[PDB]
Amino acid sequence: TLIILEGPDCCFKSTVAAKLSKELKYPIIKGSSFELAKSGNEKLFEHFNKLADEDNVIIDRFVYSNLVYAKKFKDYSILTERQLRFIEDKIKAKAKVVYLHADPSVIKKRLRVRGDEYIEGKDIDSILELYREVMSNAGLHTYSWDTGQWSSDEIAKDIIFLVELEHHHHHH
Amino acid sequence: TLIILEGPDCCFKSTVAAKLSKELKYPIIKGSSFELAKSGNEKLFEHFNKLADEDNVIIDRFVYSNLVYAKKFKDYSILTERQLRFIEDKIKAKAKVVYLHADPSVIKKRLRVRGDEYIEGKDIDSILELYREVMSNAGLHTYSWDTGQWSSDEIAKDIIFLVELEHHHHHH
Repeated sequence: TLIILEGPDCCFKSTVAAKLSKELKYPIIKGSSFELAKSGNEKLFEHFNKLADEDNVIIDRFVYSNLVYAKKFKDYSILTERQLRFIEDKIKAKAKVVYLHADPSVIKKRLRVRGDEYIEGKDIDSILELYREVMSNAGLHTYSWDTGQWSSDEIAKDIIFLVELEHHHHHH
Repeated sequence: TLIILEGPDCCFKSTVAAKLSKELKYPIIKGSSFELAKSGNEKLFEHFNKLADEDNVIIDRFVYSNLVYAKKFKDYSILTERQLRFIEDKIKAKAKVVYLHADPSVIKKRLRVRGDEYIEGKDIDSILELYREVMSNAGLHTYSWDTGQWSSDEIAKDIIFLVELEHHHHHH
């Protein structure tokens, strides 16, 4: 199974990743490539394509993340709808898209707790509004957990159970 | 005296500001305006112009900061060279431009210590390379402190001494 993790900062994405790795015994890879997302759309698509072949691993931020942070940074490539559906097709059978989020208020609170200085104050709202926009236009099925209601542990357990239950799952 | 603080995160800018305020009895104002830096160049210029009138205060990030973060975020206005020199002219006599920075390696280390997930890994290099680029093209005189060599306390003392010494300072 190719577990994909998406969502904004301060949602324990890295923690949940660690737990899933230790448990499911899957390596961890960071999809998002600020460097490559600048160079060009081609080398960017190639990149995500290489990852689309891997399996039995966890990807911390994939195409969906790029389809979000691209609408924020200058000189930042984005995948075309055709390129997306292409990648989703190659992973449709081995993919578990995970979206970890939290309320805007909660995220700013965690951000303040961490000590940010550039902390906009509303840009988060947009990021969140943007994420659920991208997830809504996904070709694959998506799973989301509110990191404000469930702990990093309870979440990893849910996913762990699904993954091990895939043997009975037929993607059609 | 108008104290203007510029530089990247993780350089104790907010801490140096707190001390300067407690001592010099100057209120603190955050220059940068994400909201207004998006709206438009006009309302943005009107913003800094309004701040260029205040005195005996500390501004956490001002025009120089905008002249940096603008080359990074989409839909982000920037001040024109004429608009900058205009503002620098209005403050040339009452301004102390402070630049707090640190080595790229040190900043990433502090970033890691804080727990960032979007932490590029080289974008900082650009930000720093960009800042010293802007500071170099400044109309006012600038003062910079390496937050990697001097403590937040020693820095605030240096500035505090300068400010109180302005009575003897003639800007020409």
